Formats: sequence, C-alpha cells, structure tokens
Amino acid sequence: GRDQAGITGTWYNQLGSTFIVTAGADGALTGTYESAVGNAESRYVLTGRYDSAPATDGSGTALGWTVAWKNNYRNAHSATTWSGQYVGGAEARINTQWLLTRGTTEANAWKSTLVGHDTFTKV
Amino acid sequence: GRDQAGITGTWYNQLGSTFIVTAGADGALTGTYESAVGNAESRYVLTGRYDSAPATDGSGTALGWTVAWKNNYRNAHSATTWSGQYVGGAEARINTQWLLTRGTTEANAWKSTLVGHDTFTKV
Amino acid sequence: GRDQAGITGTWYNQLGSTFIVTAGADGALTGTYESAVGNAESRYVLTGRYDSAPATDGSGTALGWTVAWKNNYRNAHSATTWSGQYVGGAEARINTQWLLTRGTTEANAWKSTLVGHDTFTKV
Amino acid sequence: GRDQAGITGTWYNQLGSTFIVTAGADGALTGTYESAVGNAESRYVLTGRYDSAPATDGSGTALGWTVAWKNNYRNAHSATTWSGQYVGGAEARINTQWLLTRGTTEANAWKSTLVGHDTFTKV
Repeated sequence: GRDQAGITGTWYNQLGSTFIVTAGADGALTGTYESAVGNAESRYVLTGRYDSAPATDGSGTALGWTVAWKNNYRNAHSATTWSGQYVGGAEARINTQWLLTRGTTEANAWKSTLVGHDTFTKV
Repeated sequence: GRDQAGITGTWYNQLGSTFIVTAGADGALTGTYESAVGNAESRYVLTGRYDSAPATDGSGTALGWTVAWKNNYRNAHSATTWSGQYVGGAEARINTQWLLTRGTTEANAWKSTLVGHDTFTKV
Repeated sequence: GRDQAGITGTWYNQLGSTFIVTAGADGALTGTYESAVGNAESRYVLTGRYDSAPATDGSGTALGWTVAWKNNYRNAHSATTWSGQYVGGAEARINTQWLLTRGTTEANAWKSTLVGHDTFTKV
Repeated sequence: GRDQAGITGTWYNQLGSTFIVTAGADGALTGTYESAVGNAESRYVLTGRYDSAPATDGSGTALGWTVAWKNNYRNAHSATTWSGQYVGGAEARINTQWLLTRGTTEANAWKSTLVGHDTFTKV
C-alpha cells in the first residue's frame, strides 16, 4: 500500500484517545482504540479499510474504521465509525468525522446517533 | 453472538445496493458491498464490528462497517462508513447513517465528506 | 419564489411532528415547529432560507431552517437545523438531514450533537 | 438574551469566511455570510435562532443558522445549515457542524449533502 507505512502505528486525537493501527498491503486496517472519554475502559478492537493506491496529485488517502464499544470490561451497546483521510508529511494527520450509534428502541431511534470530528496526530 | 445468525447474510438497501456480510461470535463483520449508484462496479471488501451481546430490553444491536472504494475494476479514492443498528423480527432491518470521504487536497477538504442514510432489508 | 406556494403550508414528518412554514418571495422561511418527540411541548419559532430560483432541470429546491428549543413552556438548551430539498408534484416532499446541538461543558462537547433524517409530507 | 451581546458582531472561521450576525432578545439571529471557498461571491442572507436563556452551569449556548447560496451575483442551488454552540470568555468561539444540501434529481439525492465543521472566532 502507498501509505501502508505512513498509516501503521500509534495515533492520538484532540480528546487524548489512542488509536493503534496496522495497515495491510490489500487495504485492511486492524488495531485497537482506547477512548479518553465516555463509558469506555481499556482497548477495543477496530477494523477498517483504506485506499492502498491513492491519487498522486497531493490528495489525501481515504480511510475508515469501526469500533463496537464491547470488550472484556464494559459494553456500551454502541458503535462508532470514523470516515476521513490520511495526510502524510512533516505533520502527518488523519482528519475524520464520526458517527456513534447506540442501540435504542424504535421509539428512541431519532436520538440514536451522535456526530463529531476527530483529528489524529503522531504526537 | 446474540444476533450473529440474524445479521449474517444478504441485505439490500433503498438504492438497490447489495451488502453480503458474515457476523463472527467475537463481534467481527466481514463481507462484500456492491453499490447500485456512483463510480463503483462489482464487489468491494468490507469489514466492521457489531455488539455481540446487545441489551435484552428491545433495543437494536449497534454495528458499523467500512468500504474503501478500490477493487480490481475501479478506484474512486474514497471510503464510506455506515453506523447503525440491526432490528430483528418479522421485518428485520439495519438502519444506518453513513459518511463518504473522498481524498482531497487540503484546499478542498471542506467538500470531502458526503452524509446520508441507508435502510437495509432482507428482501 | 418559484416554489413559494409549494413550500408554504403545513408539513408532517415520520415522527408525527408538525412544521408550519411561510416562504417569502426573497428566500425567507418563517413559521413554527411542534415535535412529537423529545423534551418539547407546543410550538417553537423557526426561521430559515430556501432557493427562490431553483434549477429547471427536475432538481429539488435547496432549503434549511433552525429551531432553538426554547418557548414559553420549556427550554431544552438545544437547537436543531434541518438541511434538505423540496421536491414538488403529486407526492410533494421535503427530504432533510438534521443536526441537534445541546449546550454542553467543554469536557462534554464531543457528545453535544445528534444527527438524523426527517421526511416531511403534506398528509 | 443572556449572550445577545456576546453573539452579536463579526466572526471568522478556519477557512477565512466572515459571519456577521445580530442576536435579538427573543432568540432571533439575522445577518450575512461571506464564504472564502466554493461557488460563492460576496454576502448572502442568513437567519437562525439561539437559546436566549442558556444554562448557568458553564454549558455553551445552543444556536443554528441557514444560508441559501443565492444572492444578486450567483445561485449555487444549495443551502448550508450550521448547528452548534457559543462559548463565551477570553477566547469566545462558536463551534459548529454543518450540512450543505444541493438541489438534485431524485436519482442523485444520495450525493446531495456535504457535512463538515467550522469554528468561528472573533479575530
């Protein structure tokens, strides 16, 4: 993958959360996520995908991943997806927007989904 | 997983797209996605996560998945994430919202991300 | 406005909420909103804007509006914006996506904003 | 309004856009928006709403507004809504997420809506 080495490793967002990811040659993303906020403790599995052959015109690298907020410690009955792009270079970043859906009754489904934005850096 | 058998199989959305997924006991989602719309042809790999131990109070099952829009046919330099819940029973559904990020230059990043909603059924 | 008469009047969404709007020649939207769900009672003021000279190529009419959830009865310390398009004809509709922001502390701002979708019809 | 004087005036976002707003005692927002980016020239009318009696517990002030991208110069057949909160004090800010809907045919409605985030400051 063009940015396999750029993406693989440890990232931190503006909340102080930790994203540990391995990028595969094929486009796979596998790792763990630890949230600094919310009803979450320790690491959660993540999986996702990235564009392993991005444009060479200075565009970012599209990618996304999911965490279901169940691990051996806690189950928040919810899942977050991040959708964004990796930008390489001196100050490498992953710029994302996210959707956090909680399981709800049908009556409460209108209030099931939070939306936000996270920026991940290497420091 | 509580809804491992409920989620596993073939789903169709309101656009006529086809989502083929296998749910693992652990919370894994793996499969293929074929979009009826957009700069897409044939099947794309997907991966995601679901809550393998949902609430028993009639709430849905939180889940999410990602497609990077690169396969052997086409590369749209973009990724979609769906975030939603599975609702079991006579008319089983997966109700989602999605974020579609395209790789962009920094100047164009304000117009990188589409948002929408898809409802998947078994027929 | 091209759709001034089409938009003006009473609309109902899938939750059973009631949207009463007047469209001005200039692009203004003014009216009241009554939510069937949530910490809301009676009517709330709304204001917004629409495209008073839409494309003639069968495209919808872009529009948006805001409700702050304060009236003489209740104050939820929150605001919803709907962004969407009006589609005229036998089954006229306003198809929207919405963002509902609650006032929060800085620590809680990551969970300030819900996202959803509403479809309004004339019946 | 509690933050009538705090909100009223000129704001700038991270793109270099200019938001000029007057907050009314009642909860009204009226002003003009000038985008630094996109198919936009000069000022566009905006209208919105804010919570005129926010919580006194250090929470932000919920607010929203709409611009339809039609003025005497250009018509992009689209509308943006910003949903967010005002945070007062030394470094006052309005933190928003936005939805930008373009008028589309029914076939293209899946790609009608962009989502992003803008932060406005007084300098």
